[PDB]
Amino acid sequence: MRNYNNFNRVWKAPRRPFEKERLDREMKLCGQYGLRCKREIWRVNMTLSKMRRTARLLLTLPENHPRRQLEGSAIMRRCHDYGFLEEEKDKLDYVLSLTVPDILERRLQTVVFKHGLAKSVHHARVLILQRHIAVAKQIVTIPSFIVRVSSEHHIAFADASPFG
Amino acid sequence: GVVHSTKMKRSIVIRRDYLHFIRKYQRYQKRHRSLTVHCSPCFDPKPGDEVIVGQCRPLSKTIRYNVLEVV
Amino acid sequence: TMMSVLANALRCIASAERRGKRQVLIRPSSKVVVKFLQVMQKHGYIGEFEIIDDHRAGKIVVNLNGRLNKCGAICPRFDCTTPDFEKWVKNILPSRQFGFVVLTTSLGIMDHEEARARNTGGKVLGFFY
Amino acid sequence: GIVRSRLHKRKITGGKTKIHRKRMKAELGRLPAHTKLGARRVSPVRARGGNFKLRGLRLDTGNFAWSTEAIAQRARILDVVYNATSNELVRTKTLVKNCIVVVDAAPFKLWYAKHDELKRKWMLRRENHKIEKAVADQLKEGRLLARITSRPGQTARADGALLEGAELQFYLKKL
Amino acid sequence: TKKHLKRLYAPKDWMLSKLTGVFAPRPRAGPHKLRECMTLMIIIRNRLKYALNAAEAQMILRQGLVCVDGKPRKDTKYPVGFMDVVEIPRTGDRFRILYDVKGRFALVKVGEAEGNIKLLKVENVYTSTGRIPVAMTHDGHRIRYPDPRTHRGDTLVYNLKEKKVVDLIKSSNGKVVMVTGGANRGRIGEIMSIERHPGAFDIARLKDAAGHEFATRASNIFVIGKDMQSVPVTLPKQQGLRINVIQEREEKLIAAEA
Amino acid sequence: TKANGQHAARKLVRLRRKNRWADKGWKKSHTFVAQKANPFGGSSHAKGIVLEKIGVGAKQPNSAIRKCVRVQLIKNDKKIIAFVPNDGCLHFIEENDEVLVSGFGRSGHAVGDIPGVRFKIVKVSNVGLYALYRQKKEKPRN
RNA sequence: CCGGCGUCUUUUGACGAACAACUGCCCUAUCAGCCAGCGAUGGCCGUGUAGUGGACUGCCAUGGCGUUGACGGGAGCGGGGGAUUAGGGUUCGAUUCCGGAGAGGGAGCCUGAGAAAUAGCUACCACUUCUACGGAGGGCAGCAGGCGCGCAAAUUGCCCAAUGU
RNA sequence: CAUCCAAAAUCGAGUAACAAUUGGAGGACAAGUCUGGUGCCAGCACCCGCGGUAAUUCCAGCUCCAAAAGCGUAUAUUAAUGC
RNA sequence: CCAGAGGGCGCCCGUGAUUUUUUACUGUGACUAAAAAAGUGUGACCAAAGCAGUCAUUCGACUUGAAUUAGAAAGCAUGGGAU
Repeated sequence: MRNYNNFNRVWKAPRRPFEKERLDREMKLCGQYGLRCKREIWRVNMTLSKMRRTARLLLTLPENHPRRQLEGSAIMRRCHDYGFLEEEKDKLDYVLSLTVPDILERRLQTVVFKHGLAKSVHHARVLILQRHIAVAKQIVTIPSFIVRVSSEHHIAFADASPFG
Repeated sequence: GVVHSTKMKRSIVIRRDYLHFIRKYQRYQKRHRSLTVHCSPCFDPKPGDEVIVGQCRPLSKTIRYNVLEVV
Repeated sequence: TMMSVLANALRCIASAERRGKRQVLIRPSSKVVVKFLQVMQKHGYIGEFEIIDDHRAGKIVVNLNGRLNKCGAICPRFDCTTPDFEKWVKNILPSRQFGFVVLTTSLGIMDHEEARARNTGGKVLGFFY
Repeated sequence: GIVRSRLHKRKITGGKTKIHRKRMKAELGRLPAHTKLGARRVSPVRARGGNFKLRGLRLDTGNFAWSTEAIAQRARILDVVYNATSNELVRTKTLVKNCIVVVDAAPFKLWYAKHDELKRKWMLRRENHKIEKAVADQLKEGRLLARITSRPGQTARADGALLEGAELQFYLKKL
Repeated sequence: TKKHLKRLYAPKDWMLSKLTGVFAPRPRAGPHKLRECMTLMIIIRNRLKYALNAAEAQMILRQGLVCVDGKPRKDTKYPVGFMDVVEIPRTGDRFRILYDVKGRFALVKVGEAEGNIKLLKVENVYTSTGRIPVAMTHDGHRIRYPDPRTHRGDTLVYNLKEKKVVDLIKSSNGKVVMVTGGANRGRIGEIMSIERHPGAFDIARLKDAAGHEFATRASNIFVIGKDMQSVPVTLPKQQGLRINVIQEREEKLIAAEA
Repeated sequence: TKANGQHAARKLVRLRRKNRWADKGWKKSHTFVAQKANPFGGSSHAKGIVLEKIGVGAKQPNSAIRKCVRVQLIKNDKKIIAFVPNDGCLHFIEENDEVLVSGFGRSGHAVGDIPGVRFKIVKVSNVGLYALYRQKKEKPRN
């Protein structure tokens, strides 16, 4: 017996999957950003809902409450990192204005293309997985790696690369 | 606790009453412990009087208490 | 009979307000009913009120400016707390902006807003919009 | 085996306990030891404390004490007059705590006569001393009534104190 | 009789992990209780790092190279609780275990003549045979012939160089005092007041430096010295002052920018 | 209505405990008569030995003939009917062959145009019957 | 001349053992009265136990509990916790940690600081294995594995290197 | 698992045969004004309903849809339930 | 190494109350296993995870980190004095 390692789901399917409204706004993403399947669109959704739950709960509180103070700075800090929000943001209402694209946008697959190192998102997903990209000096072969605001300006190529 | 009955020789019967709370209905209930005690021959409180009782070593099957004082 | 003094008072006010009437009569009086009225008269929802003396029980009389929309009573006087201000304020009121729940405390009789400020919860009393 | 437990007994509600557990060796009665008169015989038993306790059978001697003067001497146990618990016990002359008994009384006599350098100590002790009448009559004859104030069934030694006026007067009248 | 212990049911003030292994050592009984102690093997291996494995700790200790109370030990498992001086003469280092602020075992490093000093709290006093008085301590040490002024819950300065007891220190009045257990561990302050509740636990109110009062049980008081400038022994890494959650996080960031 | 008193609690509790016995969605859980009644013992599936092939009619609005199988249950020695739920797979069931049996859809009401039958035959001889239908495997007579 | 081990008895901290109690716990009244010859409730004196106690003997008293659900029956090892829920809740807990109980079914016992131990003992009952039949044994709900069972679940593998004892 | 195809010296895709499936397309519910076969039969259908030679639902092919290395089916339980 | 004066705290005990006095509720504080959950830090390549590690640049430094919160009743202490 005697396993003390956690399991958790990171993705879940929204209720009523045959809504033609939802289908539109799925394909629109998965085609454009070159995503493999719908599973990816959902994976980000979950983590965003999570973040937005605590932010809502903090916002409710009166000023000068410990929950508000401490954990408010943290939520904000980690949206400054990854470039989801800028450093002119502080409210914890900005945090609730985050939506699904702004996450996907900062995945390595898109960041590679946008920085000029590929000709398509589909093409940049290959460039990742053929082990010919880096994220500063560290070879990353995962397209779902979220890239820091600092470290999207040091992408370069792998040192194992015939293209570098 | 009060005095439920004075019956028995050097033994009284005390009744505690308190309130338990239930979360779902957000409302209390009345629940009583009818307990037996060994009343010292010093005291002899009437029914309805209030008693104070301490924690002593076993003294019978049911009796664990003793009468310190009476109000 | 009546088992809540507040309920007898604030069903006269509510009905009268829905008919637009500019004064209302209130059959009993209590120390409590006074305090409730006082609150709302500060915040601007009542013009004035008189307490009249029959030397048995008084008859309050109130002047409505028509600025109220309801005055309720939370009858069992359920226990609200420093976290649970949030709960009540959402559930029984149409807003968090202009909803006023009034509570009892050892300190006195006050709005939820002032309750939080002094950091004491207590048992609820009534509410108004 | 034998056990000491509330879990074979009725509750205050008149209901019955139900079991789920086989009896412990922690809870543990043993058969009563029978101390009588006759030749001393002592059979130990080992106990839970890692030590022995001694089962008095047939003790005919005890270490007896005279109250008030803070003394004691051995003497022989002769008879049992009385007991609270039963009459049956008394007839078999079983010895268990708070039996009134009868003793040789000889050493006490001897002692009390001792109670030139010697001689003036006596006169000082004679002064500011007296004795109950019902005591002295018996003590003259050479018999006495005493109580056994140690439990002989778990130590295999029978020690007792000698009755004095207040209590003596009660047990006397019960005979 | 218990002879096995599982990592989770063991203290995590020993800082074991959920994964890696299944068992933790259950130490032999000694001066200190199961929860408040830390076993030899844990120290040597996981902290000092003179061993990488269980077997290596046996190698060092069985042989002997390690002393506690100044006595050499051939014991593999032995408790080390509080105010214990441990000395490895091979390194030439003297550790004094204590309670650090934030509930952590402190290992503090002392001048050599301080490592002959020790402080033991008294629990009971009683007269034993021959009229010989005895103070029995919280480490189970028997101080023969204690001072006639000794009381329950006072400290006795204890020379380990040769065994005896010099002048005491009382729990009376405001004095510099520190907490043991109760999750106010290692926090140091003056006694402001001592409340009494007879037949129940006696609350005491402590006031640490830079204010911020608080309450802890009498049982958890352990005296240090007369005054903060009369202390006989060293303090751990933090002085016995706690800080707010916000300030913890702030300082962690500030240093991480180096 | 209801009672709003502070000590009203016990009346509320006892009221609910009474009125849940007017729910059939309470009984279906808590009561073991329901469990007993169910031919699987409330288990997911059970196996049985085919007795006889029984042709079964259909109800008035849709006239058809339906192919059904009279099966006996190993577990409890009860008899039951079940439907063959593929086209032309009556063949692949033969007498005295072990067979599995499942429920189908709503399990408190019988399925339309087959009265009394809530039971469909998933597997014959642990082979997937669907697999035989849409050819992958062939039936063993081995 | 000194050092390190080892042991008797006494003493008390620690590691535990054994009792007791404050508060809390699913359904059912088409289960409403339950308890005392042979202990039910209590007092008195003893007996026994490591110890308190109707734990038990003798004597005396007539109590104890109940619609705020006793008593009886059904389902169930208990808790930490799992699932699901905006909130309130709803439902699960055989199972890694903690606590209890058990080793085919029952009872009795020795030894030991600690056991009513079961890869310890004694007996009976249900099974079950050897025997040139005079006798002698066996207890997997320990790991693999086999039979049976059911809708349903792994290798007769390697190692004490790690983690503990 | 990782690192590598020499550091002097070490492999390899083009139908990239190294070839993705499981359930659906009348309504509820995302997707057929299809073509052949069957004709209240065979069968489908949780439910509403399809089939009596003119089948958007059956039995086949093509076409398209949803999820995807996972997808159907059964039973229990929770949400859906302010039933 | 202060006669007197009222004393002023601390400690223990004795005596005195016309009738002392409590509780729910609330604020604050004590006392409370880990795993699990909420949560802080951290590029295990990311991720479920883990409690690790990171840096100069060598014959170590960070006084290295491993925060913190919640966790039903019931019990504990002390403010408040409306209901």
